[PDB]
Amino acid sequence: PVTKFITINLSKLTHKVCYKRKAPRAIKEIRSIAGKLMHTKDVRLDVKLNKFIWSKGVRNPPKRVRVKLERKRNEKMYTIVEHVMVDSYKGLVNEC
Amino acid sequence: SHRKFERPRHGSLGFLPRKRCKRLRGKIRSFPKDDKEKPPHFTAFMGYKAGMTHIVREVDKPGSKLHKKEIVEACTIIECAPMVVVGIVGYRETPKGLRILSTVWANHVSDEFRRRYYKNWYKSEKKAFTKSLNVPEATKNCLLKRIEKYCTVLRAICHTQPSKTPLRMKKAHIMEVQINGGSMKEKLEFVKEMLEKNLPVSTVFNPNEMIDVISVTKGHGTKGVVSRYGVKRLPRKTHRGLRKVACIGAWHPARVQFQIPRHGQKGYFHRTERNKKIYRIGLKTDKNSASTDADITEKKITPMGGFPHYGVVNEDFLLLKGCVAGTKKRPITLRKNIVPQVSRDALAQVSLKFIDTSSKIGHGRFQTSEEKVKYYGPLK
RNA sequence: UCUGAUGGAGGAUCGAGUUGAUACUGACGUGCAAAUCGUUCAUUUCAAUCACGUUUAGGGGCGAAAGACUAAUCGAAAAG
RNA sequence: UUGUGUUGAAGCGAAAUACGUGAGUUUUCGUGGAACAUCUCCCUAGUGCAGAUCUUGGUGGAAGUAGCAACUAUUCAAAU
RNA sequence: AGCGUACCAACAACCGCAUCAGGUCUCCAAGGUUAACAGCCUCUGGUUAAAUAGAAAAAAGUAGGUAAGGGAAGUCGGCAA
RNA sequence: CUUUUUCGUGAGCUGAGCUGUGAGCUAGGCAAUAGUUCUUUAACAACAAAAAAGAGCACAAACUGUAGACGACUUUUUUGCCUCAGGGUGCUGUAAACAUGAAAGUAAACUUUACGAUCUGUUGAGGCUUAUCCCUAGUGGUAAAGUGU
Repeated sequence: PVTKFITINLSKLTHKVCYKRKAPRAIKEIRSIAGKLMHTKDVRLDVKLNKFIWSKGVRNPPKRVRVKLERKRNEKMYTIVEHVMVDSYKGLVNEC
Repeated sequence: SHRKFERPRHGSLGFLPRKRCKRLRGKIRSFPKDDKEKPPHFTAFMGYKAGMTHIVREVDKPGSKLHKKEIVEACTIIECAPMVVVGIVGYRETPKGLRILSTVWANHVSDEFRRRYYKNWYKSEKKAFTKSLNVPEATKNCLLKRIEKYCTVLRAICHTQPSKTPLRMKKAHIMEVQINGGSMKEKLEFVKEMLEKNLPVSTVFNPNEMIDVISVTKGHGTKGVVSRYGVKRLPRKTHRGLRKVACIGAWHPARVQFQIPRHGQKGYFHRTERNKKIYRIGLKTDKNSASTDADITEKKITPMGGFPHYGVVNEDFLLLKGCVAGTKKRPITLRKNIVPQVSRDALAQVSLKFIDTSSKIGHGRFQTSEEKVKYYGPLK
């Protein structure tokens, strides 16, 4: 049951995919990354985070996102991913 | 009937089958013929393809359109950290080929060497080479004496040290380098006195020397016949596509010949190129590895920003004229020429005038980061 | 006779739609389809296009004529 | 004419120290659950299948293969 | 007075053997750019569905792009662009 | 089998004695029997049981991308690796904002105020840079431990 503030570089994740798949591929990559990081199969992305990822249309999601992963007790462990509104992405690293 | 217009076939049949190589490591098919008169000496070495640059040299070819003028030539950098000699293997001739008599190991072998024997070293007990190395010296001397008496071809097992390179690989590449020179009495002592110490490139090779390069070409997956064999594209009107061979054989024989180009694997092929000239053997110690007497600047071989897709060359290297098969980080085996060459190019003494170390990413304008910052001046 | 306007004729022109079908001899050709799809092309005030109704029936009809069409059937339909 | 069947007929599956040269005949075991044979002699015919791009029905290898391709595009969370 | 009055009108309700990219008559007709009921984008209304999805992404196919220098030498033919 | 013995080799003992083994010497008596043959059950190798003595890896997983249609191949799994960040190296071309800043000109008051494509300064700035670029024991992490032998 832990909270982590981490940044995902979506550019290198959606670098290969086509125009029509960039935003959904970014969403899938965030889900996979959060699952691997927190060792949980049940990963829920916040609706606000989905809105932010899609805010620029399907063609280009943001290059980087700051997300907050949180483990919650109720197979039983699951993780919730929230967007963190930041002014700049420079100099900030993974926190626990 | 006969062809209306003859033209030579596509591709060489001598490199068949164009299948994937067994191993990533270049394998010497044959070593140069033994010369009894010369003193015992090593014959091959191993390095890694770091990348390439270009150099300027003054030509000394009389009666040529170039002669006194200075020429830019492409050169490949092969990082060659010293190899470690760890074993001796003796061969004897039989009507069935060469037969190993025995192999004798050194008293200590590196963990880097032992890693090569493991597929999962991290979970292993690392018990390889643990209790076969403390054998009494009497049996060692007996085995060497039998090798002296019966064997006629001697090779030294030696391995690379990838920890001295930017490679992710940790297990060492090991291979046997045949010793060519005097009698077995001299060969055995020559290898025994070096049975554990490092083997630098300068011992094996000299500057301005022609060598052969053995390596696995760059892989490309499966490729069509147009790319793989260079057949001509069919006209645009062709119904089921144009990137193919039209006729793949006459009616008879009622088979497809093996000489017909077909789709299949391209690249990742074993190749042995001859006559690559060593332009410079740069040393780890010195800071002027990439400097010439006509440049007098303080710079090393690694271009600013590092060798793309490789890293920084912090060890010994040799500047090879021309290109060599394989990608970056590919292990290249350098072999001494099968027969010594007395040609003008082989005997030429190149005078390097300038070695370029500008950035190989993008189009670099500066040779050093200091030069870049001096040019731009202060920034934010 | 010449000049400038006005005027708005024509089986006049370009061109969407409509009606077709030149070429790629493209795709497909065990098709979406027993004739389609894409691009290209022809046609648009008239010998124009469409709908419904109505007439003409088989050695007969109908034909700006191709042995065309007459219910996927035509150098003689289909059913018994 | 003279026989066999609920103490199991016809049929069917596997067979047999079986007979025949052979079409076949006869037996055993199992299954089956209601009829069957007559070679004593004869009468009668819609009476004998490997094929006919045979007819009807059933079933294969192909093969977990070809393929499930027009119409730009989906994503997050919740309910059932 | 009597009869019709629901619904589809194709996108799966019609005809094509079908929930078939085909065919099938009529009326209403917004804003911007513009000559324009063209093309492209948008508001009202409608939809986010198509006999499937995910991943990988090589050959080959198909529908396109771009190519130094030359410019039809290609080819039956400048077919296609 | 018993007696007399002669000569060679193994265990143990200290080039050397003894025991056993092999061959022989002198002397003695002691056995074979299945009805006429049905292969003369006779070799070699192996195995099973019971007694006596001595005697680790690989796959998978995650990572990599020098590889690749899928397999396969190259790697790493705690001085490593992944991640983000910092730096390098480059690519583009000077960001948003502000400025009694400029600006062809315009209009509106009793000299200033409004509009203004565009330009200038802060600004070789800002953005991007491995996903198959380079460096960093910089941050955070490095997971369940399944399968075969």
